Amino acid sequence: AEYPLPKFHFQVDWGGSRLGFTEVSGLDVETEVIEYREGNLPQYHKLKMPGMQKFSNITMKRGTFQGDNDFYKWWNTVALNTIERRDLTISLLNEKHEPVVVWKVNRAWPTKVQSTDLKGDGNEVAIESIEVAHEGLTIQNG
Amino acid sequence: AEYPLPKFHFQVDWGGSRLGFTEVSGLDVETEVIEYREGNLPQYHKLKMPGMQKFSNITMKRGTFQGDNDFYKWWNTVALNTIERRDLTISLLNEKHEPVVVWKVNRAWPTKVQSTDLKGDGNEVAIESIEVAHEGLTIQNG
Amino acid sequence: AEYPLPKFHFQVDWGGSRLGFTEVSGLDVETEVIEYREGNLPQYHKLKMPGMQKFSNITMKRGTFQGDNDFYKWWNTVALNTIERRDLTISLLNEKHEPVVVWKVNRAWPTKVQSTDLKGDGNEVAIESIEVAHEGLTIQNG
Amino acid sequence: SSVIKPVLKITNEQQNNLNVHPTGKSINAIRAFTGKGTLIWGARTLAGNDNEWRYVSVRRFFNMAEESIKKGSEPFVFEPNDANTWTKVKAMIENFLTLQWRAGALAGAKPEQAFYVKIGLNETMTALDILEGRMIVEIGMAVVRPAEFIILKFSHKMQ
Amino acid sequence: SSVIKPVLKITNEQQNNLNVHPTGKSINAIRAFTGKGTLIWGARTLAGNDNEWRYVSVRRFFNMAEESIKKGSEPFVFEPNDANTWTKVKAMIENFLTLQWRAGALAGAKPEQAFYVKIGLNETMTALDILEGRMIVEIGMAVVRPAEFIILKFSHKMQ
Amino acid sequence: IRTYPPVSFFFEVVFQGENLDKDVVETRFQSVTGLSVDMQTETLKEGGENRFEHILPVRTKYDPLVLKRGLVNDSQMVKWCMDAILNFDIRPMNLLVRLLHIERSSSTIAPLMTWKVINAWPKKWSVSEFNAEQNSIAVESLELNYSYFETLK
Amino acid sequence: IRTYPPVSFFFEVVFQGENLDKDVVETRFQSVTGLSVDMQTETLKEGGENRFEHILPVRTKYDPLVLKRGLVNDSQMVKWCMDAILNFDIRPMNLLVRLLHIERSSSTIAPLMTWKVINAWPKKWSVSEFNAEQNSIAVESLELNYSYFETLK
Amino acid sequence: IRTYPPVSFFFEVVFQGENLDKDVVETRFQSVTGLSVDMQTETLKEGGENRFEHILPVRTKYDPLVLKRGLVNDSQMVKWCMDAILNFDIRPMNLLVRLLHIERSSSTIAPLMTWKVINAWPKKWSVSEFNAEQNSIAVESLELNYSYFETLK
Repeated sequence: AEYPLPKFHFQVDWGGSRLGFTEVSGLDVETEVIEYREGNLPQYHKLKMPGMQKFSNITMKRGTFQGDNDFYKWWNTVALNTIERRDLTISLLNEKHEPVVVWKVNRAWPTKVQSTDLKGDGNEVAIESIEVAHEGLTIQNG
Repeated sequence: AEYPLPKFHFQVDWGGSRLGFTEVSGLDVETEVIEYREGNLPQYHKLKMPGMQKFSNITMKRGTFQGDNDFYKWWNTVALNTIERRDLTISLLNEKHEPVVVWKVNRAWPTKVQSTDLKGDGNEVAIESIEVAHEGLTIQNG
Repeated sequence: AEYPLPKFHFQVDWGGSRLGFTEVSGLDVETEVIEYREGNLPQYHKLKMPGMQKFSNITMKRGTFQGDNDFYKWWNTVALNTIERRDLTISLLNEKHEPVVVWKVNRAWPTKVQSTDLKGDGNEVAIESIEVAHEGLTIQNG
Repeated sequence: SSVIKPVLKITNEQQNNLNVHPTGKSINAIRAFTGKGTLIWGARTLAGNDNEWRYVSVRRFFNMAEESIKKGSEPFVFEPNDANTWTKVKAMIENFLTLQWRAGALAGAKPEQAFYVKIGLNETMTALDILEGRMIVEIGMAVVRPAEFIILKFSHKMQ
Repeated sequence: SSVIKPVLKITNEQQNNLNVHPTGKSINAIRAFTGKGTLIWGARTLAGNDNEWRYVSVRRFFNMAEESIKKGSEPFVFEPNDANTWTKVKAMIENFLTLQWRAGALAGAKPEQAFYVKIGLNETMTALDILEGRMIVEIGMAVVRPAEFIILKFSHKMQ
Repeated sequence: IRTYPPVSFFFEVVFQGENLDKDVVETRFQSVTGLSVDMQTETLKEGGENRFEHILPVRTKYDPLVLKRGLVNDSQMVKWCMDAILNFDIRPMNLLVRLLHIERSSSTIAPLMTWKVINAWPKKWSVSEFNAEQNSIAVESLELNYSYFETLK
Repeated sequence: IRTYPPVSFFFEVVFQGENLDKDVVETRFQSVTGLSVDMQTETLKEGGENRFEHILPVRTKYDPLVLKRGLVNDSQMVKWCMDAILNFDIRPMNLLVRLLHIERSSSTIAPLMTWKVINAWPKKWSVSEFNAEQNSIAVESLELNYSYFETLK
Repeated sequence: IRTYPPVSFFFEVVFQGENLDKDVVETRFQSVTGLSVDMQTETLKEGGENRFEHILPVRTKYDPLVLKRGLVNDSQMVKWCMDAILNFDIRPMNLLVRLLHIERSSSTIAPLMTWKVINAWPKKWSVSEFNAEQNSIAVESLELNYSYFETLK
């Protein structure tokens, strides 16, 4: 067609009871650059070549409901250097409620859990957040 | 004439299926400066002389459509230190849809691919972006 | 009189085809300070004395017209450590279109050339810019 | 390699009529040199009087460059015949020739001194040509040529 | 895809009589190119001498446009034969052709340079066609055509 | 009369040897150093002269020559070095070291300075550390002994 | 003709020994270094020749080989080393050091460079400091003596 | 087959001695180091063989063991050390050094690695500087000699 897609209809599968979230970020892939030059090159700028890869962490937010303490449980699964690891899948849906773009995350485990702030005059809900480390990510469109 | 040109009508050739983009930046050329002074100069400030050259990376944005996964494919072409390299050509057009200023980029290859953010109340489209390394650039006006 | 002058009527002579520019900056002269104190001075703060001089770079902007590629040509005049050097003269005029304040710049040569950004919804013109190194500057008022 | 010997011995007075001849039909010689072995001596073609195509290396280089340009340009067949395709093919050709200049194959201190590439309406093509499906590109290249003779001169220095 | 090889090898001197021939009965060729694989070479129809219908893409585009216009116009059958229905159908056709111009399929910098649509009494219809239940619409469209041959001139540059 | 000094990053090395002067990869180096000479002396004191002593010349010493490249997996030069090192069979060579510039009268690449290095033979060979966690290039380094160097005047 | 140099972080070590060449954990190392050779010489001065002195070859020296891993609690290699060290019973081995790359003609992992290391036997063994206040990994380091190394041409 | 290496900050020290193995404060240390062994050799050159020299084993050397704590004002261990140092009366002991981990089959703390250190006796004792202007802890450090160490296989 000739029309783009929006970002207000998605889904996350993380091994919990609720698939709804308010914010999803940190989807990025990067590669390093190596520079090189020899003495007699008629070119005075350096040459470039691919190096190692690097992935960023994942940050997700959600509102707080009564009777739901999954973030703390997963974080507290930690032992000296061991922890439960999970496969994380994030999808993008259309108007028939089917997927369109999929991000696949291998061997995720949480590194930070942040609770809410309390203000007396605050007319806002209670927001908790988590940060996730993971080895590698993939992108599937179509 | 006596009237300048605008920046809202262009085209990019990069080896993909779509030539349309939303943002184009990073077109810049730089040279280094070397300073020198001898002891008995009646001048107390240093002398300057040209040095080596330096080029910046290229950043381009685009909206996300269904069935188009070219950015990830090109990025994933990488091997240990090898990758597919391409010739990138960016042009500026007039009212008859012909070119006016051309930027020519040698041996481009991608270094970073950034996916979108997801917000439930967001009334905005999904924007992906790429960053490109390249040896040298050229400018042709006329 | 008792009235000051404005900054919206000037002229630049740089060895090109067009004398009109949109922005002119970087006119500044500086000197270093050396501090000194001996042990038995009834004064506990240090003494000051003049040192070496320092000049800043020059930055100029202009709109992009069809058939004009002087900035890139002058920049591309560079060779290993040689380049064409020019005398740059900037003036301030009055209402009869005559000069009033003159800045004289010796042995200028360009160090950076920056091209425009492209935005589809942008209702603005295409702006290129240059940065110039130079040994010394002078000021003539009257 | 793996050679014992030439069957005939060729001298300088005989190669004088093998390297240069009124017909231009040059013949290259295989000769043995003491302490070195059997070497190839002479690098001239059968058109030895031609001011452009005397030497083997010049023609082999031109053939290599032309076939690689051909391979690079082939993906543009069946494209719309408009300014955008002309720009695309011109950029490809300049990038290839720049890579070749960098390797030391072309003469000159800067790319602008080594080659030029041109295409355009009423520059290389004509109006009618556009109506049929033809593109015309003009390319020029600068190369270098080898030296064959070294002359030594001796004298008595005053003590 | 999923192809090993053509059974016959076709050269340029043989395709010379396959692409252009006095009868117009063009034949397209499947050829292997080194480093690329097996490609389709030639996009001409069996009417290869026709100044309008040489190329496959032009006829396929015309077929697509005509069937979509047909589908869009069908809901207007059995309507009163008056100026209001003529206006409705004209507006539908112009909107479709405008969407097609926007996609880049039609030539021209503005819609008015790409197509025209006309209907009216004593313009396209005589009253005879009106009374018996006929409507006549005249449509014109501008398209572009591909280039097939790319030529090169190589020369030496004065040092 | 000079106003601007020369630049150090445009240079070349040539091996006037077995057949290495025509091999392109044998002229491309990332770094060259070691071109310096020193005079060694002794001190003599004279009785009665308390204002200064005498410095007497003794001998001359030269520094080793050091070259650095990215690793080349098949090199004739390295075969020459390893033949010297493993089989105790040395055959010294001559070298040229050039500092280059652009001359125009259009433009051309030409030598600016040239040194002749006489009777060089292998001294040391090394390769950099392999590390699983760093972005680096395999770099090889060669060090050579020689008799002396001279300016090609 | 080469345009880009090789990368240093993709490598391997093989023990051509008792039965260690088939044990997977015996090929995985965090760091390998020590592959360098040096020629040692003496200086002779000739009377009457004041322009240079003579450098005469004497002998050849090699560096020890150093390996670093995260600690493996049960290793046959470490049993071999501790048998050499505690019971003064040594049995030298041969080693291969490989630098790897990707070759394609689809793709495959293949050796790029290979060195043979002859007659290696244990020299030193160590483990890193234990500290209650730092985030660190237990790292063990082994150092070996050998006779010489050669390129597998 | 291992995928993740062990961690260094969870460890313990045990004194198999007079009655110190049951005293809780005698097992808590801030830092432990010094567990490394080295083989010392000599070099022999053979005439006619110019490709390598012979390395011959000579003896074995061990590093001292270093312990660091916050200052304990009444310690039986320090009484043992000061009896050795002031009255020249030494009585060597045996030690264990343990590296710990979590095992589960719920979970439990268990030893992962153990070394036996044989015939240890005091070498050095020190306390850190007192400074009126710094936020610091009084830290005491002990260094010990021993004969050798072994793995508790």
